[PDB]
Amino acid sequence: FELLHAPATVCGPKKSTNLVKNKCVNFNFNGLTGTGVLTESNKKFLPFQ
Amino acid sequence: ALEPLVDLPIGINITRFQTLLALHAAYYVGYL
Repeated sequence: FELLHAPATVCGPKKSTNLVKNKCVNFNFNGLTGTGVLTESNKKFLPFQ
Repeated sequence: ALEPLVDLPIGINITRFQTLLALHAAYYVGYL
């Protein structure tokens, strides 16, 4: 393997788990880390957002 | 407004660019 200051490309799959709602849980979302109760929403988001 | 299309993890180090028209129409450039 080689490592460089340029962006890396090879990573493990970084597998996911199931979804838990309405219960105060820890959470990781692609890198955004926090704790809270996450519920279904009705906002309007752009595709890149 | 102006909304993204592409990201690239190339590693290139660009210094100068050039357009390419086609044959069988002015164009503007600016700097940031």
